[PDB]
Amino acid sequence: SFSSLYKTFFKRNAVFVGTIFAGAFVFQTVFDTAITSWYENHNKGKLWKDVKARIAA
Amino acid sequence: PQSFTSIARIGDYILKSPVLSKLCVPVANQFINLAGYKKLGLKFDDLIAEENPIMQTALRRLPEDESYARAYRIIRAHQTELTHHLLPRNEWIKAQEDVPYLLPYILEAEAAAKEKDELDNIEVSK
Amino acid sequence: MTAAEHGLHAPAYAWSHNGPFETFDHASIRRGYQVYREVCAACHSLDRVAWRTLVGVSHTNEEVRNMAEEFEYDDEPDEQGNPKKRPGKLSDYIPGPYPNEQAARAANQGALPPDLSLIVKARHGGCDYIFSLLTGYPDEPPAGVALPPGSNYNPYFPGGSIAMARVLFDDMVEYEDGTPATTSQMAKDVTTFLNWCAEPEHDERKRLGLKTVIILSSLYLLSIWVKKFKWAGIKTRKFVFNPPKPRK
Amino acid sequence: MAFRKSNVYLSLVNSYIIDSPQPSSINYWWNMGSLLGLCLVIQIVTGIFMAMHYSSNIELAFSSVEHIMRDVHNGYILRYLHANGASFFFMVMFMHMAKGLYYGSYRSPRVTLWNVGVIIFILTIATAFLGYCCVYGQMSHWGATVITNLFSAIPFVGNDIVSWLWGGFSVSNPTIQRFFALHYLVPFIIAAMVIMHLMALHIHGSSNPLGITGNLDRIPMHSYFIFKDLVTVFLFMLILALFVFYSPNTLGHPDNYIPGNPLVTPASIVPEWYLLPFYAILRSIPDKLLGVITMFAAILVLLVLPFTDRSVVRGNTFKVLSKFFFFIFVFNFVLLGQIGACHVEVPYVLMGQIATFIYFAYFLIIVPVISTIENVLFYIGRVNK
Amino acid sequence: MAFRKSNVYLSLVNSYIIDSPQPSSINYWWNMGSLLGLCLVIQIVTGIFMAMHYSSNIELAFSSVEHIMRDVHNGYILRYLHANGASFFFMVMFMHMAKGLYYGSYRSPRVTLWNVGVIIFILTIATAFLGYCCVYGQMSHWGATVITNLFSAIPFVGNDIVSWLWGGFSVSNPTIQRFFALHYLVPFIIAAMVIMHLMALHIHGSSNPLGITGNLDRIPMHSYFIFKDLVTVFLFMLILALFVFYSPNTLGHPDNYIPGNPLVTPASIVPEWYLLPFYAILRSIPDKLLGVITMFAAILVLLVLPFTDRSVVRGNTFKVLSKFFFFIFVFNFVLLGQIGACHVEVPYVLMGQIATFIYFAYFLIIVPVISTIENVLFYIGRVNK
Amino acid sequence: GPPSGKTYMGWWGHMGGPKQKGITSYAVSPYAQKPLQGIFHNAVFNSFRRFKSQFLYVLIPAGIYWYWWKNGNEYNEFLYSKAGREELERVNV
Amino acid sequence: GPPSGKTYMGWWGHMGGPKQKGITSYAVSPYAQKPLQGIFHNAVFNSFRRFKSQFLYVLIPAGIYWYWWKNGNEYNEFLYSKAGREELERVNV
Ligand code: HEM
Ligand code: HEM
Ligand code: HEM
Ligand code: HEM
Ligand SMILES: COc1c(O)c(C)c(C/C=C(\C)CC/C=C(\C)CC/C=C(\C)CC/C=C(/C)CC/C=C(\C)CCC=C(C)C)c(O)c1OC
Repeated sequence: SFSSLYKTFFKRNAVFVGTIFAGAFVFQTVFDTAITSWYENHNKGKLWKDVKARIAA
Repeated sequence: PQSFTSIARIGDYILKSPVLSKLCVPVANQFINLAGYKKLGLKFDDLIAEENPIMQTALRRLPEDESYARAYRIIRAHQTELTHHLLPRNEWIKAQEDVPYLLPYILEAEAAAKEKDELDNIEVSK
Repeated sequence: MTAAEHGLHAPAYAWSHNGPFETFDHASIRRGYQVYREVCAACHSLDRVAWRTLVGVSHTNEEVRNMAEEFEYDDEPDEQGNPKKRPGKLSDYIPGPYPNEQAARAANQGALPPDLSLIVKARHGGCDYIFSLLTGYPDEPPAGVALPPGSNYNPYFPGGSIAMARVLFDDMVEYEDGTPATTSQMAKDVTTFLNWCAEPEHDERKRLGLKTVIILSSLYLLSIWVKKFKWAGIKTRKFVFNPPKPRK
Repeated sequence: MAFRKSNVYLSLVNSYIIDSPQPSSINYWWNMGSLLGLCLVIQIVTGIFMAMHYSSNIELAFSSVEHIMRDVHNGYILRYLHANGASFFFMVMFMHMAKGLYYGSYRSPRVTLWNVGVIIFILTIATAFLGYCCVYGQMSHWGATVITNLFSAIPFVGNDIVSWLWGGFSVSNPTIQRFFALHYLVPFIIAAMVIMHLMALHIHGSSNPLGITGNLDRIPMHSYFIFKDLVTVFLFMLILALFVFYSPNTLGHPDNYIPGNPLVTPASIVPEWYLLPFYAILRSIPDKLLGVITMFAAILVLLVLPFTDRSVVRGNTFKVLSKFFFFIFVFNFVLLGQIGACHVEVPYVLMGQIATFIYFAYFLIIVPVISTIENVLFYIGRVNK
Repeated sequence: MAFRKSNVYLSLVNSYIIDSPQPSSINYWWNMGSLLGLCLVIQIVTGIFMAMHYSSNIELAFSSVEHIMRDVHNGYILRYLHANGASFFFMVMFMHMAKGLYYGSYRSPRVTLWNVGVIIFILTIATAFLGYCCVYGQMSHWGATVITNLFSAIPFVGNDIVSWLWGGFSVSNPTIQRFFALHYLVPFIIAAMVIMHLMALHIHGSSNPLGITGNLDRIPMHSYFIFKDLVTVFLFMLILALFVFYSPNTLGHPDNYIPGNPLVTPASIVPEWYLLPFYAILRSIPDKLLGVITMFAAILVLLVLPFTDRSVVRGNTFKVLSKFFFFIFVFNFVLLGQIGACHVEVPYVLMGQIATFIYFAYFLIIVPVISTIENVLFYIGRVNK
Repeated sequence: GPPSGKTYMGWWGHMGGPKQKGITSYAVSPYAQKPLQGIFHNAVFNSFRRFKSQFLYVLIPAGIYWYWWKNGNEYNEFLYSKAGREELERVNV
Repeated sequence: GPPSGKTYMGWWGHMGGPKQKGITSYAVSPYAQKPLQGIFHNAVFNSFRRFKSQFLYVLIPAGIYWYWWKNGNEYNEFLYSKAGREELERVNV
């Protein structure tokens, strides 16, 4: 639905910068957590997180 | 930097001798063909650099039509190289029409410049 | 440039921690330190790592202390100026067993024992090279080769003469369970440990590198697109010549 | 009149950045040079942030670097970035010079630019050597001793000048303190020289890759070329990240990570990758004075490349023999570096000596004779009678 | 056309040293500005040759100063010249300021110049404090502690920023290391700002002492004013020699020569003489945030001087009341400094408060009302009806 | 500013190049152009033709020096392989 | 070159000052006259005239602040001189 509504949403430069900054914030957060999750579960038995659980008895 | 007086002398000496001409004309033709500038749309009367003041005097002597045509060819070459393509095989500069139009306007001024640089250091004579 | 003076070129072992997306197998650093402390003992130094960085990487919180109170560090004097020894704390380095330098050259029967804290980052190749040195000793000295007394042979050391023997035998560590009596195991543990101690920043470095490479790849492709975009206003302009009227 | 051309502090930036009529046919190498400058500035910034946490003694210099690489929040990134940014700086420096040689930029209009550039080159080599001495590793100390003893070749004043610059009979506290202070100072002089390079450049603009006059059409820097520099620097940043994270120790050697010890020397003493060509020619000619003079000769030859080439047609896009010889020259350079890195043995000495001969000959004699052949062939082929 | 005005590297120097039509009626104050420039350059040079032999660790910073004092051949001259040239530089900069304020150079056509200059002023104050910390004597440590803690007056989050700038919870290796590195960095930024200062100056010449148009006649730069600079710089050299040889420890205070000891502090801790004026107003008003803001407010109230001096007649060469008030203000300034130096007791709190009041009052309200009275008197005197 | 020397390039409006007439440059504007008009045909075909047209100029030098380096290396390790008394001493010494 | 903003001072020849006619200047060259003319007479006489002209502008402020400084010093001295139990307390607060 790329009608004139998005052009009017992009017309104001200040709201453009506000939106780009908010997107940067949310992107930073979600991208960082996703990358950490992928890096972590990719190594079962390697990282300290589960090693300390295993040594726990 | 190297004057065209020496180049013209060497060229006339090579061309006058018949056996050396038969030896060097075919290699010259094949060289200028592989040179890679006929296709993209350049006459050799433009490739010569334009920093020496003698070149400025040479261009200032050109008639209007040749200067305009040279401008068109050089800008078109700029654009075509920017595109990374080559021109279509219809406007490739044909071999028989690579006429020298600018060489005399270099030599005519080069002779004057040489004799100017010489005549200052004249002697009292006898 | 003979082969004897240069030593065997290092092989291409299939490491466990190698690879662009792999961390350490530091379920074994926990025992690599154990075997290192057992067998290296009072020979090599390792005097560049602080007991506040083996916590949360190989040891949980309190074991590091529970061995730190087994050393001495010679801290500030009392009211009478007599220097005092107190048990170690959590922010103090491991003591190199040989006091300053001289006992080292008095006990090794030879040259200085090189510092292990950065050794495997400071040799050609190196990730495998330490493994090759540790396992490369032939069980019988080579025949028909001169060798000075005391030093033992090496087909991997450049020059083929090492001042240290091969104390890497079997059934002499016994970490916690059934695993030792395989000298390859102790060699693997110690090399992983030393590769960690050369840079206690492997995991974080790899993660940050992955993040940066993803961000940069995306940014680079976007830049390609934008260059194709706003440069397209001139990469397609067309010129048409007209012969000007010949009048002057 | 627009404010972009009224305020002087901004009029300058306009004339050099916002609006400057670059030529239309520019290829990626000019952006390569701009990327080079930006590499310089990021190197300077991270160097300052490095030095804020660096000691300067000789018993407490290695400890400082291990401290900055291991025991400071987000530190090792700084140290690897400085090192590999320097290495990439030398890569791009050599690339910029090679472009200059190839496309006819060194010719008459910008001889001053060429001179300032080669001055920047020798300055940069000095800076890199100074910094490489600042670490005081194992081989770095030997390199410092060798270079500070190079000047002993000069007759009469051979022991006084070294005793002055070296500040002592042996490498000790004054030597390293002096080296570090100079290593800090001289990059700012490089920045001043960069400003001079820009001023000498803008007087006549850049050159066409075709070797043709660029006074016909032009397009401004910003909104056209700023994006090109942006894309090429994104490529550089990603490759530098690949090095600084995935494989850190590939553009160097694993000997700097060794405490300084003036008792033993490594099996092979080698400079960093960007000096091997200027090290092979030292083992080439076995006269001390000859080597010391021939290094600066290898630079002065770059100085004297102008008014040596005498083809009336600029550039080497349209001269097959000339460009083929240029390629054999660049492979000569890489072979020279490689033959330097390998040891001095029976075939290698002949290899290196022949390499030096053909290298200096290409600069001196190959270029003029080939140029004259090219000019005469062009003159005779297109003319008939 | 003359080679002096053709080559770019020399066409630049021509328009700034060889051909710059200064006004006819120059007096010694602009020669004094040239003196200031030369003081800066000698400070930079001797600083380089100082850091050539200076360590950086906290435990080996004082020992480094004694080492530069004696154990280096002809070195005490370097250290004393550095310190006393810095103090003389600050005095001459203050006199440059007072000149500028008196003669009305801050009139509108040079507001950019004046703003850039006051930026150099604040930068230079920062540099002086940084170096004085670099010494790390006894009271310099407390001065660093207080001035770092100054930022804790920031509302809400104030402890995090000070702990960040202060390298931890104690004055230790990162503190002095960063302070010294920044001190060694900043004067080059000063050099950049002063080349901007020259750029901004050249747009519209220099003001007449008469406060009137100087476009009528001017005399060439070189061979006339170069010697007016030479005489004053020779005076500077001789007075600096007098203060560096016969009377070394007068301008500074004899307290720096103590090892750092964060356990005992003397009851008499004062800044060096050129920071007393602001220290007085800081200790004057009885608040933390008020003082912290009012220092930079003194700088800002300096800033506000243009578009406030509403005299249609430039300068204070023909206004008896205005020049009398300027003299009361400069004597105010020196009184402020001296009372800051003296201890605070019963008869001094009121003295200092009144001093600050008249100071800021002169900046804000004294100039406009007095100027308006002068203008209206000038109109009324020479008009009939 | 003081007058400066003669220069072959100026600023906008006084480029100083030869005066031209009859040239008529066009444009299309970047928004209504669909940037990647040719993105696979142009890529593959132009890349391969350009690689073909400038192939020898790097093959010949690289091959020459690779052959040279291989010969040098093979002779070097032939020297230090059961030949240090008969072949080494006749050239090295 | 790139044109810049308007400036209130040109260079030689186009200096920008008001045009004038009839003004005549002179000179006698440095070598044809004694460098030190007046040296003492002008020194003493002009020095005293100048010092007389502006004496009060520096005399008055200095006197005022000297009077303040003297009064402050004397009161401070009196404060801590056998008066710390009968005058210091009643004014310190
Ligand atoms: C700090 C290092 C340097 C910087 C920052 C620098 C900067 C620049 C810049 C900005 C350009 C314009 C386009 C480009 O970016 O390439 C340029 C061009 C050029 N530089 Fe440099 N340069 C440096 C080093 C050198 C050196 C060492 C030389 C030569 C020895 C040199 C010679 C040239 C030449 C010949 C051009 C030609 C441009 C043309 O022909 O179109 N530069 N440089
Ligand atoms: C001007 C600011 C700079 C500072 C403060 C600085 C500081 C430093 C420091 C502290 C080191 C490491 C010291 C050591 O290892 O003991 C270093 C290394 C180095 N610097 Fe710089 N540097 C600066 C600029 C530059 C520049 C401009 C270059 C080159 C373009 C450069 C090239 C190097 C190199 C090659 C090393 C390698 C040695 C090592 O890896 O540490 N530096 N620098
Ligand atoms: C390193 C610092 C500085 C340098 C090198 C410098 C240099 C100069 C120079 C060369 C001049 C020309 C006349 C003269 O020499 O005095 C000048 C004039 C001037 N400077 Fe500075 N200056 C510096 C700092 C400042 C500061 C901090 C200010 C003001 C906040 C300032 C304000 C002025 C003014 C107002 C003039 C006016 C000249 C006129 O009106 O006749 N300067 N300066
Ligand atoms: C105009 C700018 C500068 C000023 C006003 C300045 C001022 C000072 C002052 C007041 C000190 C204290 C020294 C003392 O207590 O005796 C000092 C110390 C020092 N400055 Fe600077 N400085 C300046 C620029 C520089 C530069 C550019 C360098 C180095 C290149 C430098 C290096 C030093 C060093 C090494 C010390 C050591 C402390 C000492 O030994 O006492 N300074 N500076
Ligand atoms: C031992 O084995 C070797 C080896 O054989 C070789 C060749 C090299 C290669 C080394 C070199 C080629 C050395 C080159 C280094 C230099 C030439 C640097 C020499 C030092 C300087 C030139 C100091 C420069 C410092 C300055 C302050 C310059 C002075 C500045 C001036 C005059 C400008 C003044 C400023 C103004 C504004 C006027 C090695 O590194 C090496 O070790 C592995």
